[PDB]
Amino acid sequence: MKAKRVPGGKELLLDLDAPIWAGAESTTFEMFPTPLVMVKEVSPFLALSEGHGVIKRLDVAALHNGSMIALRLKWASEKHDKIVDLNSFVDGVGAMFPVARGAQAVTMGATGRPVNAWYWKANANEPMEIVAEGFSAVRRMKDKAGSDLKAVAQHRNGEWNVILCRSMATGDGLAKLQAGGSSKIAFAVWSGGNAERSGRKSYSGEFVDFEILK
Amino acid sequence: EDIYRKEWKWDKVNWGSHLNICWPQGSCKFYVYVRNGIVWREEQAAQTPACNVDYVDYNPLGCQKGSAFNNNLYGDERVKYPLKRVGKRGEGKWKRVSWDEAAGDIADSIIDSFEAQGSDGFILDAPHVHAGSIAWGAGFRMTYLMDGVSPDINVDIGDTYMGAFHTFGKMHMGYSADNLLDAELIFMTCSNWSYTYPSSYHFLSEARYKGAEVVVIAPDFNPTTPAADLHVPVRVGSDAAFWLGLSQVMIDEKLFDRQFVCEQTDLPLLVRMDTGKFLSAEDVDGGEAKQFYFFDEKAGSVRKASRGTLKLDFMPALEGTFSARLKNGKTIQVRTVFEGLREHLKDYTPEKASAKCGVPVSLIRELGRKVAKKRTCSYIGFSSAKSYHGDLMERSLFLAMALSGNWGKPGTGAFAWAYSDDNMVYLGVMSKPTAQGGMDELHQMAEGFNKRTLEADPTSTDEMGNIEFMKVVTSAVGLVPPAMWLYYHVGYDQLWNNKAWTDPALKKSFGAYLDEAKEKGWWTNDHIRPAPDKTPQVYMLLSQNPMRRKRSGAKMFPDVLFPKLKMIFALETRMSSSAMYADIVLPCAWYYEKHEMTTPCSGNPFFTFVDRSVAPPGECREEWDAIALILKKVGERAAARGLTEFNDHNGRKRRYDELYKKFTMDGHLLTNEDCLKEMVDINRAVGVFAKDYTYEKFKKEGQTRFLSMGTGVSRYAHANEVDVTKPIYPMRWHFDDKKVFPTHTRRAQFYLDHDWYLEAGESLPTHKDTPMVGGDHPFKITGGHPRVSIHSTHLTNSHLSRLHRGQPVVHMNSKDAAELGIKDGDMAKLFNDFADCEIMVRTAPNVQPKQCIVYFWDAHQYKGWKPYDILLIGMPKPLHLAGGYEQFRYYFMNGSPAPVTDRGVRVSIKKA
Amino acid sequence: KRQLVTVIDLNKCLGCQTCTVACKNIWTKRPGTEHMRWNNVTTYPGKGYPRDYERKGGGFLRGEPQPGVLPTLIDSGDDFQFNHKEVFYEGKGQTVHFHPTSKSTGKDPAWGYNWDEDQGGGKWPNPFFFYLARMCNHCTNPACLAACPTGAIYKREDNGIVLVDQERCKGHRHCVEACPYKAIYFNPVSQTSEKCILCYPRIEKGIANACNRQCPGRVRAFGYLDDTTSHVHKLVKKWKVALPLHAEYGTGPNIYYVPPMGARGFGEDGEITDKTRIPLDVLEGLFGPEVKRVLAVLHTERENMRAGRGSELMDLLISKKWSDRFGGFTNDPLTQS
Ligand SMILES: Nc1nc2c(c(=O)[nH]1)N[C@@H](/C(S)=C(/S)[C@H](O)COP(=O)(O)OP(=O)(O)OC[C@H]1O[C@@H](n3cnc4c(=O)[nH]c(N)nc43)[C@H](O)[C@@H]1O)C=N2
Ligand SMILES: Nc1nc2c(c(=O)[nH]1)N[C@H]1C(S)=C(S)[C@@H](COP(=O)(O)OP(=O)(O)OC[C@H]3O[C@@H](n4cnc5c(=O)[nH]c(N)nc54)[C@H](O)[C@@H]3O)O[C@H]1N2
Ligand code: HEM
Ligand code: SF4
Ligand code: SF4
Ligand code: SF4
Ligand code: SF4
Ligand code: F3S
Ligand SMILES: [Mo]
Repeated sequence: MKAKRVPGGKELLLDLDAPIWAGAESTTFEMFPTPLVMVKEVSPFLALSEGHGVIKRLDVAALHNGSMIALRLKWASEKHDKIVDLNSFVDGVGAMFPVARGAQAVTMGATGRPVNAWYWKANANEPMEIVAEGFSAVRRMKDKAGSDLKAVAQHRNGEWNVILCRSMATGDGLAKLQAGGSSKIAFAVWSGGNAERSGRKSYSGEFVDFEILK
Repeated sequence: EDIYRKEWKWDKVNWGSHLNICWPQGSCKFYVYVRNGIVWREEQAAQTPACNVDYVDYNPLGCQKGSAFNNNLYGDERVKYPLKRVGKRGEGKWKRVSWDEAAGDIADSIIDSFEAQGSDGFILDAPHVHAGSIAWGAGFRMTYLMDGVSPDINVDIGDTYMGAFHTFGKMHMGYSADNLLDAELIFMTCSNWSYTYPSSYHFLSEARYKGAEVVVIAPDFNPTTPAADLHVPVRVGSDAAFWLGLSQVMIDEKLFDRQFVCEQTDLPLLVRMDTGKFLSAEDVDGGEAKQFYFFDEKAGSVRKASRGTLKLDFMPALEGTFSARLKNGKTIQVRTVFEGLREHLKDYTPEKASAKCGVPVSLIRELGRKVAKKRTCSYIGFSSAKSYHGDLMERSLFLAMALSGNWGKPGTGAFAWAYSDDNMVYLGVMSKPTAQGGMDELHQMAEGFNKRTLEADPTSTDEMGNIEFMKVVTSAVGLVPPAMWLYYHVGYDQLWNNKAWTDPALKKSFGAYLDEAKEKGWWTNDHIRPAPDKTPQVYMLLSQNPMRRKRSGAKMFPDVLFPKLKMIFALETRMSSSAMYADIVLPCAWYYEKHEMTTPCSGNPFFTFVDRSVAPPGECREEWDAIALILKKVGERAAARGLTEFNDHNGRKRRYDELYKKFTMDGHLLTNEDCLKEMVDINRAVGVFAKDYTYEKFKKEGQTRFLSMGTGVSRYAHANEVDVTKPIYPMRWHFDDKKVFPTHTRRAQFYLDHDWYLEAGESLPTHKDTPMVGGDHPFKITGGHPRVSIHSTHLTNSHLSRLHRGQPVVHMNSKDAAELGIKDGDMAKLFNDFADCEIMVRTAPNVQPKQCIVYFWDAHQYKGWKPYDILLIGMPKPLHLAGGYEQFRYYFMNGSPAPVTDRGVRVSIKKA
Repeated sequence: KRQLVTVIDLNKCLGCQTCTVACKNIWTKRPGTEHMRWNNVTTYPGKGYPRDYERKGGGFLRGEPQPGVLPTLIDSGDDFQFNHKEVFYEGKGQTVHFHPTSKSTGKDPAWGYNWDEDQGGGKWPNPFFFYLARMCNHCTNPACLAACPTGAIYKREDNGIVLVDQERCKGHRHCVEACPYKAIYFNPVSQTSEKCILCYPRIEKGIANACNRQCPGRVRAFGYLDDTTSHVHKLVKKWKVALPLHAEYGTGPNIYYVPPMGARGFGEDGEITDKTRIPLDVLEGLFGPEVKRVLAVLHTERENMRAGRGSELMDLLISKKWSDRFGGFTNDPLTQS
């Protein structure tokens, strides 16, 4: 997919109903259940997961203004944005980028081949920065590791609409997202209604090209 | 890992315990952990050693209510400011006022009633000790100074052993819990230690492992049965038949201890076959009316049974029918009580007794044989006293104990009702401190009674001298049988004279028996108070909650009493159901928030210090201080109103302006700490504490074993000295020393030859089914003290209420419920001919068919605030109005008809 | 490597819940822990705690991990709210009464912690029940640990205490589903899971854990399983009268229970028998195939005592000196962290 340059300020890119989003390049990703049999050594119990991955489609548009880059993500879901019981889970979405050469999205990277994921949860104020060296070493970074990753979200008419926004320039260890550059991207989405969290989810599959234009 | 380590921190630790009357009072010593100026938590100190190396210690003590009491101190059940009623009584509309306003209104109402009609207008109704010994002392001292009326706490609650009273002439006997370790056979009956004695239940399970056989006699397979080898599934109220079956076994199989029976009891005394009365020397040669006879078979003659000792110099006859020539020259047949009993027990063969109590023959015969051969200790709980015929049930158990020689010996006993209450009663009556000679008048009066007693009868014992003293002093201080004022002033005559709800073997109603009894001078005007022509006007709630405690009080109080009352005031820590109907609620300091001492009995025989760990919150006051302030206000308000004197019940004048000085001993007693120090001095003076065991030592150690039963009834009733190196058990003086019993016959007396008993069919222990109190309804309702609370203290506690369903529950047999279309968790109506209530249903197989159970709840936990108690009536046993017999008598906590007979009341149940 | 263990003598347990409150009043009055009864006591037969935990999967079968399901707030005993203000101060008179409200549904509860108290099983005149105290078993092969994909759960090598690292925990709750005892509990405020910490702040100062120390029934013994002088070693390893709860769940639990002897039952003829009414297969369901042997040992040893022969076993189970139950954890509870 391609992130197009747009003339506005950060409060065009953070405005879910901004007409600019109406002309963005939108890519529909088929979402598949994660192959959790793969996680047997990390959790034999998680590997027994049945029926995860109920969200089959995630629409994503990407725009930037040279200083911040924004992803707009949209999918069909009931609104599970609150822990209402001890068995309750919340909706979530993740966008992942490689931070090292040869990092594979399907394993969430590997030792020495890290990936960086923007992670939004419906009951969280703020999104989280995750750095992972395999699904066996997925770390949430303290106070975003200095990142300004922001999120805006609204559920309406059976869909989540969320924007994940971040400065284009970042320190070491977080995804390099330069204008005129090309990274790679993958997504996961969690249905809180289907008890989806951790590895129980659907995902876009392996990394696809992510071209940041201008 | 430091986030949990964070929690295990505090600022200071003090000694604490709880003054709520668990019973036997646990007197559990806790560490009270304070932080940020608040009680954070508590934990048992577990510093109560065994009596000696061979016994189990008492550690750690405690229970779940005590161990979570910090939650009470910060709970929304607390009243922290004086409240004054705004709406109707019970409407739940209150406003905060000052202590000055609140104590002022109370004082004015006291004054108003005293001016109108003298001191009979004030009733401190049956306060318990939950607020503390010092609070009990305060309330009693106040009422005594004012000559107000104080219905008897023990008779009012229904904690008595009238069968013991009538058999032995006393009831204040006990053992300590470790005494079970010396028993080979243990009977838990009319009791539920799992719920009611968790601090020392362990002695029961540990006795079991040492080899003691544990038997629970209960209609239901009750919560104590996890410690039991045997459940004896008596029909509710049928225990007499069980115990008579056991006695029949021991007699028929010749297993009884003949020597013990002949020495200790009336079983060998001769009874006239013409009149049914003991053969007396008056009858035979014109001697004493109370000189009785054995038959000496070897001698071929009647021989005088000594009134002065139980020691035998020959073996009296048991079996047989004999003759005696009277002073008339007429010869009559006479036989021993035993010979009558042999006849009577023909109706209680195991087959017949089984038909009557539902216990299998095999078990009756097995236990008959075991009781005769095993050192046997019982715990009869206070469901016995709450059974109409508990006296019969108890007499029958004591007959089995007699026949097996099971008293006066290590590992024997029946209950834990020996205790020193000297600290409370001297605090209540002395005019000056102990250290100033405050006990001198009482101690010289006590001697007077002894001298007078010996004069009347030189064979009399100290124990008898003490009873006479007690009879007099009880009435001198305004402690009165609670049936009287309930009957005359709260409309209970309309319930208690219902012949449908009376034992059908009786020839007349409660009130008819009352009239006969007062005609004979058996009850006087110092018993019947307030007098029938006075009106109660001021009613003080202190450690008492009539809306659930009084049987049918939830109806009779609002409908009959409250309308006559000008002032109802409560000294409370908590918004009780009864306080909701008060005009004034005065907030009090709770446990850990005021200096106190626990009030132990034989069971857990140690006093424990309760520090003031934290200041009371809001405007909570200690009860002594609260009462002191009321009394100052009485004086001040009287003075402002230009009034000087009021009349006491005998028409003597007392000054309003001296009440406060008298109460406080001219400023010497203002605070709990003041009173605690005085109670320590009292304990030292009477031998309960060592003479050198000062308050300083008490505060530091936090607890101490008591060294004696003090100077009150227990000292003599218990009939043994306290030796802290061995388990406490009663009646040793009777057995080892051959000390006489304070009874008609001078013996442990199974034949009561008083006319009322003869006519009622109760001269011997006998089985009578519970009267059909409530009408002809198919369930018999029983109860028990709550596992989940000490009385209502914790029934309004959120934290503790989460250990259970948080609401009133009736336990029903599963099939019974199923047959009524009722499932577990359904609501049900309980009802009878008198009233009804709604309660959540618990179904269990462990409930006896046609039994249902409600462990009590506070009244405002029920829909419409109608507790199960509303339907319980409280029919007092009319035979307990009897006088004209040595052991038929009233003094404080002992005797008079208890309006408490709720166990086995009839109810119907339907789904709601 | 060592393992702290508790022995719980079901003959002695009186269902008083002191152990419940002992735990709660140190550890589980924090927001989000109020429903947690890390030490829990319920009546058996019953639904247990959490409700129907024995139906909720987890653990291992043939050493095969089993899927599990999450308990609800209600399953976990709820956190009943009460209405003091409404009853006392709102001018509603007798039209309202003091009663609980579920924290989950906001309505009257139809279940809660210990709701099936004193109910049990059997059929009249042979009803049976006993009280069953439970905590985390600090398993040798903990399913919770195996289940957490973040590796937030660990087992201390020094004393075998299993802990959830509250900083690393993300509240995934796989551990909760995996623990066949349902002895890990979600904290919806922190959004982590919590569990019995074997009072480690206390035990590291030589102070016995609170649920053991505060038990008035003197039911509880505590110590290191390898300590041959301890009650726990003598009951579990030597006499072998203290049995694991649901060992078939595959986790190697390290709480051990002395099964209940129970009261003699009545026969089909209504007469008293010489046998307990508690069905052996019921006790076997909980404590395994050794129950029959154990009951026989208890009865034999009890007879040895009664007959004047003595019995170490009875001496151990009675414990005339209370502090001897605690395996050297005898410091007074007066040392802070
Ligand atoms: N059906 C049936 N009826 C029965 C019984 C039964 O088994 N079944 N049993 C009895 C027996 S034996 C007793 S001892 C009663 O439960 C005692 O009733 P009481 O009214 O004292 O208790 P309650 O707890 O309700 O009221 C006492 C008040 O004392 C308060 N309190 C407790 N501690 C303090 C304190 O420190 N300061 C002050 N000022 N107050 C305190 C308490 O709030 C309660 O409202 C009687 N009837
Ligand atoms: N937790 C707790 N403990 C307390 C108290 C408390 O409020 N809470 N209060 C203390 C006080 S003041 C008292 S008076 C005691 C009372 O405690 P206990 O003396 O133990 O008396 P109850 O609780 O009335 O006993 C209940 C048992 O009576 C049995 N029962 C009922 N009817 C009959 C009958 O006809 N025959 C036989 N054989 N049994 C029958 C039932 O099975 C029931 O389990 O508890 C003391 N301890
Ligand atoms: C390719 C798109 C993916 C994205 C955007 C993604 C993102 C994430 C994120 C943000 C988390 C952290 C959740 C949290 O902290 O609560 C996570 C956890 C996890 N993911 Fe993925 N993931 C992807 C693919 C996968 C796949 C294919 C698997 C399984 C084969 C997987 C397995 C896991 C596991 C086992 C965890 C839990 C680890 C932990 O919380 O420590 N992920 N993932
Ligand atoms: S309430 Fe009674 S038994 Fe319970 S801890 Fe306090 S004193 Fe002990
Ligand atoms: S009982 Fe459950 S939580 Fe505790 S160690 Fe075992 S598997 Fe883990
Ligand atoms: S060991 Fe400590 S943390 Fe565990 S249940 Fe007992 S009191 Fe609670
Ligand atoms: S404190 Fe002891 S006796 Fe009470 S419920 Fe807990 S384990 Fe059983
Ligand atoms: S699965 Fe792991 S993340 Fe926490 S809730 Fe359980 S320890
Ligand atoms: Mo009582």
